[PDB]
Parts: sequence; structure tokens; C-alpha cells
Amino acid sequence: IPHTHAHLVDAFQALGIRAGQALMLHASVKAVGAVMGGPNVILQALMDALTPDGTLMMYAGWQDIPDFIDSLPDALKAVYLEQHPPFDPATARAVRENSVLAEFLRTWPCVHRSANPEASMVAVGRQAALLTANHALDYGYGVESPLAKLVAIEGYVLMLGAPLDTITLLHHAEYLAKMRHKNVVRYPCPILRDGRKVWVTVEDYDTGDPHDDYSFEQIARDYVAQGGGTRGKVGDADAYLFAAQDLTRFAVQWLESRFGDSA
Amino acid sequence: SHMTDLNIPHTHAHLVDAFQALGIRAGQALMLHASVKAVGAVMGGPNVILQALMDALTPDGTLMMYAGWQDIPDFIDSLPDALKAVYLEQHPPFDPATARAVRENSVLAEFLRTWPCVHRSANPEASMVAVGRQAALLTANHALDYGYGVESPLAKLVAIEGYVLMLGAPLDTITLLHHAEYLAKMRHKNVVRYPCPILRDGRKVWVTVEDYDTGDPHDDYSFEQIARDYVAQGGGTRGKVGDADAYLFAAQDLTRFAVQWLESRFGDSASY
Ligand SMILES: [Cl-]
Ligand code: NA
Ligand code: NA
Ligand code: NA
Repeated sequence: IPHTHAHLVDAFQALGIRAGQALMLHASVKAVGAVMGGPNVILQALMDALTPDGTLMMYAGWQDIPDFIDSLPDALKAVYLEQHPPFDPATARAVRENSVLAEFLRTWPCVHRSANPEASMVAVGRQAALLTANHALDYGYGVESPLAKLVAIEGYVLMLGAPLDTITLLHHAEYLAKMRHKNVVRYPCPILRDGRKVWVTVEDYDTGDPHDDYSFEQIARDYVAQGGGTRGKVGDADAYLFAAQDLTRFAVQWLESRFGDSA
Repeated sequence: SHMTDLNIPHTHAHLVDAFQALGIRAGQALMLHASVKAVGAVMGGPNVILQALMDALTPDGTLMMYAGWQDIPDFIDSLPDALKAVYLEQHPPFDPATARAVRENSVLAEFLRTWPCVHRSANPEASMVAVGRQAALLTANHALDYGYGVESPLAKLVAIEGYVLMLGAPLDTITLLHHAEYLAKMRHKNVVRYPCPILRDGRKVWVTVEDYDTGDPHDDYSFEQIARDYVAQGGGTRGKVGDADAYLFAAQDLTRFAVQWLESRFGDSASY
């Protein structure tokens, strides 16, 4: 029988979700199991556990970002340059692989959306404007990102049936970590500037492959093994709750101990 | 050298022209039924289907879709009593700001429901969403009972001489024909009464909704058959939009034809 709102609230509170927290969510709707009222109730139950003083954020990105066009034949590239729509934060759909829940949150009342297309974050709650403000186009997981601000205000990461490899915050750890090798990429993206479509080039660390011989799954598993975070069931899903500051510190040290400065 | 297929997704500019070639004009009010898969790959995804159609209509025009409510708990009377009790306490009400569109109504209905400047009608099961000049008029004052009847966006679409566009969607899915069913003097139409949670003064209240059955026809017909007959006698225009077969119908003429079609076959000549 479908999970109720009240039971989801109870489960979130038992895991350690508290009023006033700033929380980034990664989720699998299927892992939670049938919810009475659908995935909207997952979000509402989580927001009720956080209260209006808390904040809920998710990585939306842009499902249709044309960041692959530079490698197309010039005839095809020219059509994209002329006809592909720009990133419009009011309509750009969330990456489907980021969970339908991210698209649900993107379209929630009072949502705020950060301006970086590829790294776009959506948030609802007391610190939603703070977290999403001034998200620079370059190095979108770095110093000017909602992930940096989540660490800075000592927020949390909730894994709700999502694989540990999907923790976007670990790209911020990659940015911070002093490492022997990094891949830097430049890619095209159409944006709105003065209400007009303009193509820009974005520079970032590669986030499609690791910079060295590691995976996020490995880092997060090691974090849990040494006592990091709390674990529990929410609906049918295995859930993990991590402090963003402690996890980032751990992950930076993990990367630097294996790939960092020997001097 | 042999001929090569570039395989370019459909562009906004080509979709706009394909809609215009069907006969979509500036200022029209248009209800859309669609299959995203039938259109094929579009450069920018389904948002571009909607924007291209809105651009053909211009801001003077209006685009509407049937959204409904994916999570409507209208089936609770068939559940064991103790499970019905849980639904009555814990199922959320229809909140028009967040209630998700029926998935079988196309993801495009959910995309339009979340579009800037959208207006949404208040009937949960029959909820319609619209963007454009007459979106407020079309969606206003949608009565809870008989949601496809005289107090509905479909009645208003007919009254403003609007249109229906089938974009790779089966002809059986023309929601307007439920308005024809409502209007038609038929021998017998099945009435349903079902519970639904709504918001009243900001609080959840469960109400009883009365409507004609829209899950099954009232006699031995299908909407596909009515529409096929309409096309066969010259009704509408047709053309390709992307990879999809498209049909464009005038709502007033289609409704007239469908009412007469139903009354000619399933009317009642007895004088009570
Ligand atoms: Cl209430
Ligand atoms: Na609340
Ligand atoms: Na700190
Ligand atoms: Na703190």
C-alpha cells in the first residue's frame, strides 16, 4: 500500500532531518516505492520536515544543453547555432537522469533557479535565493557555485534511494582538491543576455569523467565505512544523510592523499 | 559520391512553418493533442514544439491542453474500507499549482502546465491549461460537475470559434468530443458520481463530483469512428509536422457534426 505523507515525514525525522536545515536531495522515485499522491508528496513531506525555515535544493541542469555541437560537421553545427533555443531558466527542462523529482522541484511554487545552464540548481525555502545567487558560468561546481554555499552554511546531502556515485557535491570536492592531473574543458552554450540569444563558451573542469583513478562511489563508500553520516529507510528506499562540510573535507583529503601534492 | 543523410532534428523554424501550412493563423485559439514520439527528434526538445506552435499563434492567439490530474483518487470506493480511510486522511487535495498532469495526456500537457503565464482550470479531473490572449477566459469558472459541459473550457473554445490540432495523436483522443456527448440528445448516457479532495479556503475538503462517464462511450461508437467519418466527408485539414501526421479541426464545425452524428444513430424518438 502506498506510503503516506505522515509516514514519510516520520521517516525523514528519524533519519535526522531537522527544522531549518539546508538540504540537497538526490533521489530515485522507483526506490521509494508507491507514494499516496505521487512524487509531489515526497517533496512536500521533506519540505514539512525542514519547515519554511529550511531549504531544499536539487541539481537540475539542462536536459537539452547543446554542449556537444563543436564536434559536429560544420553544416549541422551551423543549424544548431541558428536554431537551437537558448537556456531560459523559466522553461529549460531538468536533466532526466537527475530524477523526475528535480523537474518536479524546478516547477514548484516559490522556486529559485541558479543561472549556470549545465550546473543549474533549483531550491525552495528560506535560503533558496542565497544558495542560487550569482552562480558563475565558468567552473560551475567551484567557488561561485550553490555547492560552495551549501558547504559554507553547513548544509546536508540526502541520498533517497540514489546511488552514492551521484553525489554532485563531490564535483566541488574535485574542484577544491590539489591534484596531480586535471582535465579542463571549454564548450559552447546559448544563453539569454538582455533578452537575446547569445552563444558563449563555458570553461569548467570535466565532470563527465574523473580526473584520475577514482569514482565517487569509492569516496562515498569509504566515508560511510569510517562512520560518516546516518543511514535509514524512507519508504522502500535506503537513505543516507551527510553533512556537506564534513563530507567535502573528507573527500578533498581522500583525493589529495591519493593524487595530491607530495611536496 | 552516394547520397548521405545528415539526420538533423526538426528545427523551430521548420515546425513553425509546418504548423502554418496546416492552417494555424495568428490570433486563433487552439487545443492541442500530441505524441512527442510521433513528431520525432526536435532540436531543443518538446519545449520547441510548444514554442513553435505559440509562435505560429502569436501572443494574440491561445494554446490549451487537457491536463487533468495524474493522482486523482477517484477510485477509493473500490478499496477495502480501512484503506479508503487512509486515503481520506492522507491523500493530498487537488492543488492547481502542483497537481501533475495525467501522463497519458502527453508529457507536453505537463510541459504546458508549467509554462510561464499559464492559466489552469479548477475542475481536477477535467483540468485544462492554457497560455495566451484568451487563456484566462478559456479556463475561468470551470464547474466541478459536468466538466465537459456548458461550464467548461470546451464550451468556451467552441464559443470563440477555436480549433483542435491532432499532432501525431490518435483521433480517439479528441477531448472535445466529450463536449459533443454532453450536448447530444442520446437515448441513455451514463452518469458517474465520485469523491475528490479539493482545496477550499486553503484546507482539504472531500467533495462528490457528478459527470457523464468519459472512460467509456454511452453507446456503440468510438471517437475514432466519429472523427474518421468527419475527415471522410471533407472535415478539417491535414499535413505533416515533423514526422507526425497532423489534423486541424474547427471546434464549432466538429462539435456540430459530432452532435448530429450521435443523435442520428443513438437518439431517442420516444415522446415522453
Ligand atoms: Cl487541510
Ligand atoms: Na511546511
Ligand atoms: Na563551516
Ligand atoms: Na553549523
